[PDB]
Amino acid sequence: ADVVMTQTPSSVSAAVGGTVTMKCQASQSISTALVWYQQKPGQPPKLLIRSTSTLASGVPSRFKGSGSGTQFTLTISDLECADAATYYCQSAALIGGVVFGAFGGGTEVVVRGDPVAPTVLIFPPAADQVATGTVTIVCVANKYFPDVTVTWEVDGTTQTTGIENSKTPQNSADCTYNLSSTLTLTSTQYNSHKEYTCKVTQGTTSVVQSFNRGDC
Amino acid sequence: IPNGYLVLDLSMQEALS
Amino acid sequence: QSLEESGGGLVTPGGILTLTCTASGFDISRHYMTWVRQAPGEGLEWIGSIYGGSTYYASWAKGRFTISKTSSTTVDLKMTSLTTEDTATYFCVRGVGGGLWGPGTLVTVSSGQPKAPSVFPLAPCCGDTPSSTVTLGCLVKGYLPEPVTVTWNSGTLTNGVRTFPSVRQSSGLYSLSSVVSVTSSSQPVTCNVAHPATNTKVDKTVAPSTC
Repeated sequence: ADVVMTQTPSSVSAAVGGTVTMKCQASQSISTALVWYQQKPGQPPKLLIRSTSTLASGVPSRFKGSGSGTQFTLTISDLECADAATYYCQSAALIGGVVFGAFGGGTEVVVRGDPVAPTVLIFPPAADQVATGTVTIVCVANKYFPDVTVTWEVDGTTQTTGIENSKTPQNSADCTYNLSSTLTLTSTQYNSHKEYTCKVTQGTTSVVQSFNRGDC
Repeated sequence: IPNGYLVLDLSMQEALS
Repeated sequence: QSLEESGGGLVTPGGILTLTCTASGFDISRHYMTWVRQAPGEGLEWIGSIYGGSTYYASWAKGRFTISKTSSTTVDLKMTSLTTEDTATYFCVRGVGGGLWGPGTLVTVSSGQPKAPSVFPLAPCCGDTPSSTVTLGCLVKGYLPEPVTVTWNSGTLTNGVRTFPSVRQSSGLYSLSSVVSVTSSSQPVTCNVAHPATNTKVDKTVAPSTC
């Protein structure tokens, strides 16, 4: 059977300036033939550490790799918003004519910056949507930390279907998120109700934006 | 101590290529 | 040195596809040229490697994926009996545990024909108090396969652009939105939406309200 790399935890969080650790366990001994990658959207995975503990070029010293055999650890100290990413270990060994090249399952690192409450925008459907048979209403939650929940209300009724959410990566400078939430309805459903409301909740505080179909 | 199948570190081989 | 993958696109379930990794600035023969894939939202997965004349495969890939050297600068990946489980970005890497990666090429295993996006402007409701700085956007809806490229004012407007990750609907089509904060200095503002798979480019000039 191919070597299996078990990576834990699946997600870890710390405040800016803090320290996080993650572990990679190999099902077979691989000496120090193990690397760590950092992955953010926009570019392929970036090599951080090779041969268990050797920093790759340009990688700052706050990243530290340790371990051997079947147990490996990556430690990130003095965390910065730029370190928000998903980290993967990979076996990188040739043993008995077999390449041991399996990846671990990854650890998402969330970096907790300064709290910022969202502002919220709602975008009524452009006039040419309704002819298509479906209407997609877009809500955006701007520049916020920590995470929010979004609900949609139509004439006061909470929607339970037709919602799709997409969150940007944490900002590399200030750790904030941005969120798009869309509500998709048939044209008949859209034309059958008046008020469309996007509600964004952070902790116990909510920010609401609405429009009336007939006004836009 | 080397015994059995030796482990060759391919990440090192790549870094030193 | 650099790597670039090619060959990604839409393929029908049950079909075959060949990807190519093209190297510049080094001799592939001296490295374990390695294929890695990543299904959307999932982890990295080692497929196999080629070092000179020797090939190595992950057990899950043996038989269905084949790696070969096709020139002094290229290795390929031939994949067969494709299903939706094979939808992924495919990357080539110089070395097992190496640092040089291509940008990836996207393989989408789906029965759908290529479908160009519908592009709709995003602007505040008519009759909200206007603002000199306003956030406008474009909704890019109902396309297949990924990717699309979204620019603003033909690349001349870049500061404060937020293009959200695409989301795949249960229908199998994709959608994303892009928004930007603008003053009159960027007006008129136009989103440019290019979709390689349909050879389409849509320019949508976004009025500052729905009026």
